[PDB]
Amino acid sequence: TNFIRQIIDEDLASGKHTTVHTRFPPEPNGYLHIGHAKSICLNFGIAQDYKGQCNLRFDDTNPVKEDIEYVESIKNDVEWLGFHWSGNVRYSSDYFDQLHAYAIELINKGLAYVDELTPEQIREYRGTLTQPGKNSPYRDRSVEENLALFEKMRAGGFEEGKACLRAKIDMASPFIVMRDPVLYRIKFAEHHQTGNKWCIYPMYDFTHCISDALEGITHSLCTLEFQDNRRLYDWVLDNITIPVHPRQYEFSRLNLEYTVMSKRKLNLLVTDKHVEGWDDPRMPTISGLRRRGYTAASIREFCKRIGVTKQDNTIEMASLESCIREDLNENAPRAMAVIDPVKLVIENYQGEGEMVTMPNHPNKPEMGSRQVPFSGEIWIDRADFREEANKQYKRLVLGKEVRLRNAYVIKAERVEKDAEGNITTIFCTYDADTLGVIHWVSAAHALPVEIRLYDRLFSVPNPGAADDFLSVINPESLVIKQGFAEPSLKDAVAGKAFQFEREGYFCLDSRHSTAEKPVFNRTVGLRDT
RNA sequence: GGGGUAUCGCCAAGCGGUAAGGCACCGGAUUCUGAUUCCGGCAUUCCGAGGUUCGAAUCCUCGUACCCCAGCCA
Ligand SMILES: Nc1ncnc2c1ncn2[C@@H]1O[C@H](COP(=O)(O)O)[C@@H](O)[C@H]1O
Repeated sequence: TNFIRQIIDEDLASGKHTTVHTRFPPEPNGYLHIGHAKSICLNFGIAQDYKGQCNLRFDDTNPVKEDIEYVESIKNDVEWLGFHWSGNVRYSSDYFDQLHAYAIELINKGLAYVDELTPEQIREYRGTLTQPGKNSPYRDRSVEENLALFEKMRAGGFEEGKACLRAKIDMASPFIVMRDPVLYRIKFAEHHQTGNKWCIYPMYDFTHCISDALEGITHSLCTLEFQDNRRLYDWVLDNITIPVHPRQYEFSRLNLEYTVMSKRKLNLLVTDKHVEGWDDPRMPTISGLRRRGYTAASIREFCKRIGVTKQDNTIEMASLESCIREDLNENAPRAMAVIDPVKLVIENYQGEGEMVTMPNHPNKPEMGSRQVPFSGEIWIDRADFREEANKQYKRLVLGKEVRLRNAYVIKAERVEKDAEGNITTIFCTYDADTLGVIHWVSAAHALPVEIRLYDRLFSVPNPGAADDFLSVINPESLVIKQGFAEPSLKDAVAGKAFQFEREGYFCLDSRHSTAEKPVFNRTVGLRDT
């Protein structure tokens, strides 16, 4: 439970409401991101818990920043997280003729006027946080003139910025938002839904409360910066003929450590090509987290864990990662792949290679097993051989024996070095009856797999508070390796997370993989203690 | 000037009757993955100071810190 649900239980109990109707209203100017997923879980989760409804409304009031590419991706990510909206997809532009009719009501009541103060001047007249504002010389025009001027606006007779419609409230209110907030501005820009029917567009504050009213939203939930704005929400609805009055409630937004959530900044990363695009596995977008190998059930668990409060907060990645780890430890079929490979040849090996049965899940027999090829020339990962090492080290030192995963206890006998003191092969004996572990891949039957080792995109915990967050990108955000994997990984479907034993959970990247050359993204690494 | 918020390293419950829970961290058991599982350890004290009470993180002062607002953006 959280404060919002306690409000909703009060409301039901008092008979204030009989059904709850919430809504998620993303503006289509970018891809959704883990912050948004907190709002999706909240809004759609309350709806299904209370057997209520939840609407998806595209808050498309600003044409010059929005594009149709984002409306289809947003529907796509909302469904992928596992949620569905009530009825049809709604759009603020559905209400464009309705909002205009309401603007005329406000004009006819003398509670709104066409102002002609330039964009610079309205700021000059607005006052400051300590000094009250002052009235526009245009504030007292006749209802009759305001109607005449607003239709001249609607019919594009005024240039952009040369006129706007404003609410007539109080230029000395301590709420800066109530100092005659603009209701309409002129934008000669094609809107991705209404084409060029309109060249006056409504501002967010006017649109938002009338839309919620029209859809019968019982509780508009949004983030803490809209607390002052609630005053204009209630003022608009108290001054127009509307039969209902939704209440707005605010919870704090999500801040994840080591990433930037503003869509203006994410957009710059994509635009200036510092990431592949919105769904790059380093992006904190929902589609990026999907390509990285996250599961919609892991993000719903994240939502569950981070709480819903009024407290400002920054969650450590350790929480996000904890969630995906728990999911994938349960559900990921195990496999073997070597990321940095050095050859290990068993000289004692008699034969052309056998087959060992490997479990698909070490603690869950139910997930079955597979036959993996064993051989004399295997591949091992570099860090698993040390020529000299102290007792803590339980991998292959040149003096002792290690078990190969699900195969033989081998015993280190002789290294062969590359001229630059590097080593090139290790020579070992194997005990024929032996069934400190290391993973391995039969060189003979190995599949070449590209591996993308992903790391946090930024090197500072709060890259947003930096004078230029771009200069604080982590250059090792992605390091591409070429390794080898057991041939069963030939049947990996994109978006099925494997646990590469003693490395991390990895998933195929449909965007780069092909046949013969797969590309595996590392979702997350194992808890290296 | 106005609107908000203070409980563990990060998050969070608590609604006058004696500080939950999760992540991270530190042990120690068990493991053919330095993983997983188990077991245990994690806030005499709740931003500070003062007052009410039998009893205060909860109530009442009076401070202090931080967040948010001056887009014709949302
Ligand atoms: N970081 C965030 N954490 C939680 N909710 C958010 C966050 N960013 C945006 N939202 C919510 O997402 C919805 C649409 O936001 P927007 O994408 O700015 O139009 C609103 O409910 C916002 O309050």
